[PDB]
Amino acid sequence: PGGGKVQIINKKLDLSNVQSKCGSKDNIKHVPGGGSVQIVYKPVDLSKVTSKCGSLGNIHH
Amino acid sequence: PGGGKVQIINKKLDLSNVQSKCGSKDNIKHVPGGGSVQIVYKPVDLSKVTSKCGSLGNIHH
Amino acid sequence: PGGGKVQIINKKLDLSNVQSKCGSKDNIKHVPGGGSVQIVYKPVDLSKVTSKCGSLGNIHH
Repeated sequence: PGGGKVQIINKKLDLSNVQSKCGSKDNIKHVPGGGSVQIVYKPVDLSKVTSKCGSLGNIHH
Repeated sequence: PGGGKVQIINKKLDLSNVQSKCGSKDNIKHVPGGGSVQIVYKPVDLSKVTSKCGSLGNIHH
Repeated sequence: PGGGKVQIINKKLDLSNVQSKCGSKDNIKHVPGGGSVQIVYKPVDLSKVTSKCGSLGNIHH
């Protein structure tokens, strides 16, 4: 079974305001290997995010 | 089984205000590998996100 | 089983404001190896993120 190609030109400029930031929780992702087997068995997200702010954005006074 | 070609030119400029930000929770994603097998068995998302804010956007005084 | 190709030109400029930042929690990711086997069995995320802030963004006087 034939191998494929993945290419990712991820070009990012980030000037954002975030209180709490988490990355992805993807299970199976970017598989160009031919005849390969990926299993994710009973993956669970029970995570808790609590965020409190008075004010968040920019002023530009 | 022939392998495919995946290409992503993700070009992102981010100036946003976000209180709580979480990435994707995709199960199977971008599989160019020919004859490969991807199995996500019983994935569960029970995560809790709580967000509280006084004010969030920009002022531009 | 044929091996594939993965290439990532990650070009990130980051000037953002973040209180709490967590990386990704992806299970299986970027597999160019042909005939390889990846198994993630019962992965669980029980993490607790608590974030409190007075003010978060930029002033730009």
